[PDB]
Parts: sequence; C-alpha cells; structure tokens
Amino acid sequence: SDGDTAMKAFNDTFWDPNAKMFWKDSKREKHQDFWVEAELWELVMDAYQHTSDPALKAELKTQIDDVYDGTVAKYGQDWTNNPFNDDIMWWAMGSARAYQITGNPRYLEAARDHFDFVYDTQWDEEFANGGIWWLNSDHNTKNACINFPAAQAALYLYDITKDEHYLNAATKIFRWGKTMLTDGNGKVFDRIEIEHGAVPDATHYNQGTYIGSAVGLYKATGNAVYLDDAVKAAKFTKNHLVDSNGVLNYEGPNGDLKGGKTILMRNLAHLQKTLDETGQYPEFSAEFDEWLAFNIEMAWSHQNSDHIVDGNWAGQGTYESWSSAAAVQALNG
Ligand SMILES: CS[C@H]1O[C@H](CS[C@H]2O[C@H](CO)[C@@H](O)[C@H](O)[C@@H]2O)[C@@H](O)[C@H](O)[C@@H]1O
Repeated sequence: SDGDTAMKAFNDTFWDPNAKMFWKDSKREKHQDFWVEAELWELVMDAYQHTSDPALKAELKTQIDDVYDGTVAKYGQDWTNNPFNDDIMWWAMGSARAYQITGNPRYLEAARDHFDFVYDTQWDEEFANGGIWWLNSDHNTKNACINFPAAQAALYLYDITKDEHYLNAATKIFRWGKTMLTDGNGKVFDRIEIEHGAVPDATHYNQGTYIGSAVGLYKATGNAVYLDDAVKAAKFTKNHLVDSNGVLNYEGPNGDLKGGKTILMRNLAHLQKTLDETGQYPEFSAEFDEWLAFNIEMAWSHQNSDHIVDGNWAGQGTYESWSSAAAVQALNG
C-alpha cells in the first residue's frame, strides 16, 4: 500500500493532466525541467512495476504514454538539437524502459536513434583516453552524468535487441568510467575537465548510475567483478554521502542535485534485489537492507498531511517535484 499511496499523492500534487507534464513545484506555475521529467517518467514506470493494484496499474500505464506525449508536444520527438548529451541520454534510457513496458514502436526508435546519436558521434578516445562528452556543442568535459547513464541505456537496448553491439558499448563505456571517473573503491567523480583533470566531487545520482550499470553488467556478462564494483560504490554511499546518523544527505541548493536521491534509490534497489536473490555478500546485504529500510522510514516520518516528503530527509510551504520524488521512488523499489 505505501508505494501506491506515495505515487497517488505525488500525482495529485504534481501531475498536470492538461499539459501532460509534472509541475516543477506546488505553486503550479512552471513545468518540470526536461531532463528531470525523464526521471519522473521512470518513477511512473517504477510505480507501474511495483503496484499490485490493477486499477492504479492501468492508470500508471496510460501515464507512461501521456508523459511522453506532453514532452513531445513541448520539445519535439527529435531531441538531438538539445546541446546536453546527458539530457538526450536520460530520455533515451527512459524510452528503452517505456518500450519494454508498452511495446509501442515509437519508444524503441526513440531509444535507439538517440543512443546512437550520442554514442556514435560523442565518444572520443583522445581526451582522457575515452568517454562521452557532456555537450554536443562545446567539447570541454566528460561527465559521470552522461557516461554511466549511457552504459545503462546500452544495457537496456542489449536486453531488448540481443545485439552484442550494445553490450560491447556498455562494457567499453563502463571500463573507461571506472578507470577515469572513480577512485577504484567506489567513489564516483563528477567529471574530467579538459586542461584541468578530474573533479572528484561525488553525488547521489552518479553513485546511482554507476551502481546500476555495474549491476546490469554483472547480470549480462556473468563477471563477478562488476558486482564487486557495485558493492564498493554502495558502501561508499552509505558511509560517505550520509549525515552523522546515516541518513542520505541533502545536496541543495543546486536544483539538479536536490532530487538526486531519486536516481540513487532507483539503482540501490537493483543492487538490493541482486544481493538478496544471489546470496552474494550476505553480511553486507543484511547491513545494506537494514540501512535502506531505516532511510525510508526516516524520510516518510517527515511526510506532510498530503503524504508528500521534502527531499531534506533529516527535516520538515512549497514542495518541489524533484526533491519530493525520492521518497516516492524509495517505496516503489
Ligand atoms: C546540469 S549537469 C552539471 O551540473 C551538475 C551539478 S554541478 C554541482 O555539483 C558538482 C558535484 O558536486 C560540483 O562539482 C559543482 O561544483 C556543483 O556544485 C554536475 O553533477 C554535472 O556533472 C554537470 O556539471
């Protein structure tokens, strides 16, 4: 029931049925940013997968289509005019997932066409020995927020198509990212800037997409090193991106980072499932599961009377859809 209650409340508060987009906040004066809307799209999909209520499930399935339609009405179907490669990839990944749920051809075409644009034209071997550029306008930085999502998108496309091209892409992207965008022990760096080098600033959403791509690669390849990779990044997160009580911390005021627990929780659930199922890392798995449950209970204990939880999970007017999404995500894992 809790995942259902959380998603229903989130939609009540933030879904605009007229524009078929989420509102950016409860003042209902601006719709959500393009990239973030893909992440809310995935939240709808996660609720769809999680729920056991057939009425709600059908409504959510329709909503999957409506989110795409509202975005296409405002932004078009061809996102390759957007200078942000990450923006394109977040939508390509969401589209791959929407295809898996609905079977609608438009989503497979969207996923494959946009993934190909970014991977085939924005990968470069010269600077930093590999990696995808953040932007398709200026080529000054290669970032975790494009590279790990690209590996994830490739893994979904591999699953759908069985075309080894996509598994090879995921493997290549992830190898580069582990080598150049992490410390080797689970701390994921934000980016590498040309003429500077690595910027070793870790954040929830980049831990998350690293963990999700590692878990996906473990499953696709049968190579246990990838599971180990995921575990080390989860451990880092649990010990180093938390407050003194172990609650995942608040990354405001940056608007993009504020809601990043949403992406983190989505991907921590993949690891949780794989550890639970396989029985690997049983000691860590038990600790991890207890810590996840603790975080979820603390976050929800801060819900307001409308069952909305602000993204500072350590505390208490206007609520924002990105920051409020993480608590909903956490109950739909
Ligand atoms: C719009 S994507 C763009 O910005 C985000 C956040 S910039 C923010 O966080 C970083 C990580 O802690 C710091 O390095 C930076 O100084 C700011 O405080 C970033 O994650 C993306 O890689 C990209 O730069």
